[PDB]
Amino acid sequence: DQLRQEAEQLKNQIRDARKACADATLSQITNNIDPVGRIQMRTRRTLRGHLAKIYAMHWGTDSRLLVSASQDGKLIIWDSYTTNKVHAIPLRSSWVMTCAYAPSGNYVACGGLDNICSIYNLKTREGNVRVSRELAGHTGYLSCCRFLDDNQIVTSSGDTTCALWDIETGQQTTTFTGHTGDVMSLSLAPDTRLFVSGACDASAKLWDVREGMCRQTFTGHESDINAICFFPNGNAFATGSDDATCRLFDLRADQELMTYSHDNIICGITSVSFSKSGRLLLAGYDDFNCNVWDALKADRAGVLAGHDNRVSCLGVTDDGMAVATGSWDSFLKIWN
Amino acid sequence: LSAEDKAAVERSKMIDRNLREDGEKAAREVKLLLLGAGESGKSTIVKQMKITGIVETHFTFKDLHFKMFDVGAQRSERKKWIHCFEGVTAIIFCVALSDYDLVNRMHESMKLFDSICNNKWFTDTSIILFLNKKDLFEEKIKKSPLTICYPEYAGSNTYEEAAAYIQCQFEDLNKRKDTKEIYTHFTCSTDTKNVQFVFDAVTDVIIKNNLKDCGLF
Amino acid sequence: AGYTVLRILPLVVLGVTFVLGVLGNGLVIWVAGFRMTRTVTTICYLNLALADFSFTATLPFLIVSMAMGEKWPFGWFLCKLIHIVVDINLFGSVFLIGFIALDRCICVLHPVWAQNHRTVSLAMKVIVGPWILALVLTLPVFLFLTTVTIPNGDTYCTFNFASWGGTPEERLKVAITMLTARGIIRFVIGFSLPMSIVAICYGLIAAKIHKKGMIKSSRPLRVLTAVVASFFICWFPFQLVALLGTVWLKEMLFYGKYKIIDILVNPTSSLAFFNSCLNPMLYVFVGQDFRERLIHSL
Amino acid sequence: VQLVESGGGLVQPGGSRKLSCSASGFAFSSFGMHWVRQAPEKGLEWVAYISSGSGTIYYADTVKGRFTISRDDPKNTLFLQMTSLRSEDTAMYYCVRSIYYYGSSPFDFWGQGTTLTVSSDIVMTQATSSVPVTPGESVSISCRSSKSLLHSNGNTYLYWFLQRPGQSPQLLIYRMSNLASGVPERFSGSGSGTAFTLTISRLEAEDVGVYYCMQHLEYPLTFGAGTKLEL
Amino acid sequence: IAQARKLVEQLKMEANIDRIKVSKAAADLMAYCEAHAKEDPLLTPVPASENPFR
Ligand SMILES: CC(C)c1c(NC(=O)Nc2ccc(Cl)cc2)c(=O)n(-c2ccccc2)n1C
Repeated sequence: DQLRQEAEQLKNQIRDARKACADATLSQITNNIDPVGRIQMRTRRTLRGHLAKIYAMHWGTDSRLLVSASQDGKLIIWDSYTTNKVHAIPLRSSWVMTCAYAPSGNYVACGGLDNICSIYNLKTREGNVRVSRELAGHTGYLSCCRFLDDNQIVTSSGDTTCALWDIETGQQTTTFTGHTGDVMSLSLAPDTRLFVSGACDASAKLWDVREGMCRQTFTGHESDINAICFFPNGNAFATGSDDATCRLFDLRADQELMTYSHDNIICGITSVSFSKSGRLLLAGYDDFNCNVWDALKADRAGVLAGHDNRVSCLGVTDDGMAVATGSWDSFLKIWN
Repeated sequence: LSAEDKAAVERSKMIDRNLREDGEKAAREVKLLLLGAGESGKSTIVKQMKITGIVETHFTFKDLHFKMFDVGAQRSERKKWIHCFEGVTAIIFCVALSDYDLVNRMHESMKLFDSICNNKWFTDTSIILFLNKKDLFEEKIKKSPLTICYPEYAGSNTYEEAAAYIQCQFEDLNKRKDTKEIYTHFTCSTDTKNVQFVFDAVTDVIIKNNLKDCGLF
Repeated sequence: AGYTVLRILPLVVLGVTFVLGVLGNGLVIWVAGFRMTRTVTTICYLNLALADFSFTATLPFLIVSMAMGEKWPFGWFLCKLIHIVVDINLFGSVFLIGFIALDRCICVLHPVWAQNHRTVSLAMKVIVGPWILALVLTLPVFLFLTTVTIPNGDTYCTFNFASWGGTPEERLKVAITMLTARGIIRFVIGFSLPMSIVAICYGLIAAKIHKKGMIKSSRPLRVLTAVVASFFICWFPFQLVALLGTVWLKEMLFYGKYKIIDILVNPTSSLAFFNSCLNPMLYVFVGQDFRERLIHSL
Repeated sequence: VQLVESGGGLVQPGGSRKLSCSASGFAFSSFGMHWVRQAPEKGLEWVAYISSGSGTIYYADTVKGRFTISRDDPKNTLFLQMTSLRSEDTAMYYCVRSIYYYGSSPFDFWGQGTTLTVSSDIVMTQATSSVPVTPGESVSISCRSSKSLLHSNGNTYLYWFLQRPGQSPQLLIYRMSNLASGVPERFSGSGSGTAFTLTISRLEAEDVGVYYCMQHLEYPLTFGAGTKLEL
Repeated sequence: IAQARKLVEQLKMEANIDRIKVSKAAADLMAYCEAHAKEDPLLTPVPASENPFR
C-alpha cells in the first residue's frame, strides 16, 4: 500500500488538471445554436433473413452492403438498397457477439464466445466465402473487432485486453492491457491510428495503435460501458452504458463534455453511433426504441421505435444516408 | 425493372431457402446449458452423455438431438454473455456433493445457482440439477459432518438424509417455483441413467413448452 | 302464438356472432398473421381464423335472408357465392379444429416426434388438406344449389334438381339421393369426424398431463373442457336437427309431418355459427404469448 | 477453377449430341452457367443459360426448343442436349460461369470449348473488325449498342472480352467501368449508354487478339462482331 | 506488487497531457457540426430523388 497512496495523489492531480480546463460547459456554449427536434426517420427496408437474435451489424464503406451477425450461426451480407442477400456465411460457432466488414470490402470478421476472431474472404476465385484465418489468441469472449486494413484487425475481448492482429501471420502484434473489466466495445479513429475501448470497469481508454499503450482514461460513467463511438472529427467519442446514460468525452480536453440521459429511460445503451456531421447521436436502448440525441444540446430530437425486442446494434452509413438498427427480434431495419 | 438484378434476387431467394432449412434443422435440437462452479462433475457427466471458449457437445438419445454448451472455460462477467443462452431448453447445473467440507466450496455452488436460477434471462428455463460425486459424499459423510457446511442442520449424519437436505437447500433457492421446475438427480458413476434423466426432464420441458404455446398451460 | 321469439333470437345471436367474430378473427389474423413469428400453432390459428372470419363476413347476407323468411333478395351470383363460402368455411372450421386438436395431441403424446418432424413448411403443406376436403364437400352446392322463383314473386335459394332429373319422378329420385348424401356427409364428416377427434385428442392430453402431474392450476382443465364442450354445445344441436331432417327427408317433403324440425333449423344453425364467434377466444386469445403481442403492438 | 467441355465431334445434319462441362475447382451449384458458341472464323453467340438452383433457363431464339440445357450440381457438370442439329450449329461451344449478386463479375471464367463439325435483340456493333497497332501504341476499341444499356439502378451492362489466338475468351471489363480480377490496369472502359470504348494504354504482345462486346441488360445476350488487333 | 508500480506509471503518463480548455474543445465540436451540417442526410429529410431508399 506504500505506492497505492501515490495513485490517489496522481488521480487528484489529474482531476484538478481537468477541473481547471472545465471553464465553460458545452451546454452553455450551445444555448444559441438552432435546435433540431423534428428528426423523424421511417423504416425504408426491413431485412428478414435471420432466425435468431441479431448481435452485431456493420455497414460497408460503400454505404450499401452491410454484414449482420446473429446466433443462428449465420453471417449475412445484405444489399440494403434491394434488401437482397449477397452472402450467407455459416459460422463454426453460433455464439457470435461481433462482426466487422473490411473497409476494402474483401473480408468480414466474426467473433464471440469461442474466443476467436474468424476472418472470412468474401472475394475468392471460387464462389463461396471461405475462412481466411482464425485469430485464436484471446482468452475471453470477443466483444468487438474492427478492421484497420486487409491485414490488421483490432479486437476487444472479455479477457480485459484489446489486441492488434496481423491477419496474414495470425499473431497479435500488439496487446493493449490496462482495463480491469471485460472490454465490450471498440471504436477506431477516422485516421485509424487511435482507438477507444469501453470495458466493464465503467472506464473508456484511448489507445495508440502504433505505440501499443493507452494515453488517456475516461471514467465518467457509473456502470459498464457497452457502446463506444468516435465523433466524426475523431477528437471526441461517445459511450453508452448500462447506466442508461450516454456521455461525450473530448480527447484534447480529456474529460466528459456532455451527458445524454433522460428520466424516462431506465434501460442501458447497447449501441452508440454518430451522424455524419456528428450533430445526432444514435443510441440503441433496451426499451425497444432507439433514441436520436442532439449531440450538441443533449435533447432527444427523435425516437426509432420500430423494434419489438431489445435493440443490440446500430450503425450509420459512411455516406450518412441511413441508419441501420439490428435487434434481438431477428430483424434489421434501415431508417432514413 | 431488373436486368441481372433479377438473378441477384434469385440468389437472394435461394440463400433464403437454405436459411429456412438450416433454421428447421437447428430448431429440432434441444439446447442445454451446462453450468457448475469450480470442480464438479460436469466434465464427468459430459463423458456419460455419448458425444477455449464454448465446448459444444452433440449427443442423440431416443431420436432426440441434444446440443450441450459448457461455458466453464469462460472467466468473464456472466452478465455480459449469459443472455446469449436465453432460449436454452434447460440448464444442467452440476454440484459436487463432496464439496460440503472442502474450500465453503458448496456455498459457492449455491451462489452460482441463485445467480442463474433467479436470473431474469431464465425465468421459465428449467434446471436439471446434478448432485454429483454421491459415492465420495457417502464415504466422507461418516467421518466429516454436514455441520461444517450448514451450522443450522438439525439431522443425522447419514447419506440418505443429508443428501435430501442438500437437495432441499438447492431446490429452495428458487423464487420462481410457479414458472419453472428443478429436476434433481444424484450421480456418481451412473451407468447411462444420467442421459435417461436428462431425456425425461427435457421431454417434460418440451411438453410444458408445447402447452404454453397453446393455451392449455 | 308462442313460436314468435324463435324468429328473433337467431337474428340476434347471428348479428352478435357477426360483430364479435369479425372483430376477434380480424384481431387474430392481424396479430398472428403479421405481428407474430410464423409457427405451426400460429399457422393453424390463422387458418382457423380465416375460415370463421370469411364465414362471419358472409353472415349478414344470411341474417337478412333469415329476417325476410328465407327469401333470397340478392342475385343468382351471390346465392351461388355466399352459400359456397358458408359451406367451404363452415366445413373448414370443423376440420381445422380437428387438425388443431391432432397437432396439440401429437405435441404432448409424442413430444420427441413433434420436435424432429413438426416444421412450418410441413404445417403449410398439410394445412391445405382440410381446405381441399372442404372444397370437395361443397360440390353439391356448386352444382345443385340455385335461386328458384315462386309465382308469388319470392325467390328462394334452394337445391333445385330440375335440370339433373328431366322427369318429375327422376328429379325427385336424384334429389332424395343427393340430399341424403350432403346430410349424412354433414354428420359423419362435419361432426362425427371432428368431434370424435377433438374428444379423443383433448381427452388424451388431459390423461397425459394428469398421469405426469403437470396440473399446477385449474386453467388447463378449464381451457380443455371449454374447447371440448363449446364445440359440442354449439355444433351438436344443429347437426342432430339436420340429421333428423335427413333421416326423415321424404316425410318432411311429401307429408310435412315434422314442422318442428324446420322451425328448429334457424336457432340451432345460429348456435352453430356462434362457435365461429367462440373460436378465436377459445384457441388463440387464451395464449399469453398472443395476448402479449396484441397489447405490445396495440 | 477449371471448366472442361466434352462431347464434341462430327455429326450428320439432323442427328443429336449431348455436350458435357466437367467443372472443378469452384462452387458449381452457386454459379449460373452459360453456353456460348463460336462459329468457325466468326464471332461469339450466346445459346443457353441455367441459373444457380436451375430455376431460370433462357435459350437463344436460334436454338430455342431444339436445344436443352441441364446441370447436375452433385456431379459438378453442365449438360447441353442438342437435337434437330442443322449445318449452322457447327461451332466451338464454350462453357461459361456467371455469379449474380451485387458487385459480382459474371462471365469471369470461360471453358476451353469443344468443336462440332455438323456436315428486339440489343444489336451490338463493333465499328471496326481489324486494327493495325504497334506494341507501344494505345488503341481505343469502339463499341455501339442499339438500345441504351444504362439502367434505372445506375449500372451499364456492357462486358468486354478478349480472346487471344487459339484460346478461350477472358473477361476484362464487366459493367463497362471496372476491370476483372487478374487483368492489368492498362485496360479501361468508358461509355454513356451507347458508344462504349475499351482503352488500352501500353499494348503488350499479350494484348493481341479479338475483342468482343456483350450486353447483359436483356436476354438474349448479344455479342459484338469482334475487333481484332494485329501485331 | 507490480499492480501499483504500473498503475502509478500509467497515471503519470496520463497526467502529462497538454489538455485544452473545454470552451475551445466544445466550440471545436460545434465548428465541425455546422461545417458538415449540409452534408448530413440524417439531420434533414433529403428529397426522395436523392435518397437511395424508397
Ligand atoms: C347454413 C344454411 C345455408 C343451411 C345449410 N347449409 C349448411 O348447413 N352447410 C354446412 C356446411 C358444413 C357443416 Cl360442418 C355444417 C353445415 C343447410 O343445410 N341448411 C339446412 C336446410 C334444411 C334443413 C337443415 C339445414 N341450412 C339452413
